[PDB]
Amino acid sequence: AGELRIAVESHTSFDWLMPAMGEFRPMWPQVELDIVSGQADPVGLLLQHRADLAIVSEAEKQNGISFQPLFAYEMVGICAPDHPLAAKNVWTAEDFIGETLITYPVPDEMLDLPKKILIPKNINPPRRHSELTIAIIQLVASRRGIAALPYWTVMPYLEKGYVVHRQITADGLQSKLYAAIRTEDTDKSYLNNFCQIIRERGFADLPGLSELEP
Amino acid sequence: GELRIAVESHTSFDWLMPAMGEFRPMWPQVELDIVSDPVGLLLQHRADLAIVSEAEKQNGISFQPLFAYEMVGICAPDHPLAAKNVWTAEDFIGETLITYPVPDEMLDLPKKILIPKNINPPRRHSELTIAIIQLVASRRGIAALPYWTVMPYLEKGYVVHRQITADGLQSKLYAAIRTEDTDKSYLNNFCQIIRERGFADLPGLSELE
Repeated sequence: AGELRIAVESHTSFDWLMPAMGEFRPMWPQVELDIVSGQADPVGLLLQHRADLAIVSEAEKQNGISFQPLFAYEMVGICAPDHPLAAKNVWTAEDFIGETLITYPVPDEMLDLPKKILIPKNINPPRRHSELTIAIIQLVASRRGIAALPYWTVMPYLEKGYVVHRQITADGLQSKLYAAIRTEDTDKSYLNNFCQIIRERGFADLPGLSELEP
Repeated sequence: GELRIAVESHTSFDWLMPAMGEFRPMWPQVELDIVSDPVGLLLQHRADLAIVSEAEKQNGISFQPLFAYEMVGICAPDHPLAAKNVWTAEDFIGETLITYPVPDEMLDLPKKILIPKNINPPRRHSELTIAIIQLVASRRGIAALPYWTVMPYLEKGYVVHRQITADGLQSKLYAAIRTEDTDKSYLNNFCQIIRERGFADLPGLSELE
């Protein structure tokens, strides 16, 4: 029936994207599954015919791409309990100044905090890169810097007293997740079926999730 | 003082992170950090403790044993390697090898098995174990990971685990520090937490000497 090469914007998506692939496989034994890793702009890989489905944080309208809504969630600021930012209930863009920002090794274009908060306010703190969330949590806990991760990701580490979560902006920082595919592939049943599994699994297994329209 | 941790394998983080969580309240004065050979960074005064897969044996470095565990070969249940109970170096030929994006020097399978036998299969890189398991399950290639790491993915029926070599592939883990710092109580205390946590939370672990 075809092939499914998945392109993914955020490292956090893997946590829920991996069991979804596990559910998909037996249902579609003919579809050749793959993850495009070993980079860059996932919508760009769709256009280059390098990926068949892309998990993105924005549905920025463009020719030859159809965007399907998945879910929305809150981005929470994290610091050690003994960090001066724990005292502040609602963080601001300016609170990130003078602090080391711990993020995944990806550019600001693919990160909701610098993109929506820091960049428009002319804020560029020194960066620190880590591929693992597990590693970001202990860097933050050891007072090596602060970070911004989804509420559901942070959730199990709050229960251990490693870090304290905080609201970013009075309005609140929110991530909107979409699954993007080429217009030509909108006739493919398995691609719509993979998006169905994602929404089913997400809402059932992840806390603090909200529906979003196209 | 200060504790800047240097780590050789991506797998160590799974057990190294809760150990840091246990350490912190006991030593509030010790400044913790993770750096990015780990033994080389100790000598350059860039790291204060290094988690390594081999204890050989240089001036100004003291090696403390942590634990040893088995490296198991993983493949999809339908893969032709599932049929083989004990894999050999030669079984890796013609197969795509899925590893962490690190050179063969820091990987026990190519280092101890593949390289000495003149075996170099096409590589595939992934930072996440979660991602390696689904690539293997989707028949994108085969992998070699610790038994404890693979353990939760075996019940789910994604992959099957097999023995590498008749002898068996084993990883020996050590915590390395500078000889000067062997008087520091917190460094020995961090190694104590690692061993305590490891033997209690991880299956298929054995003591080193």
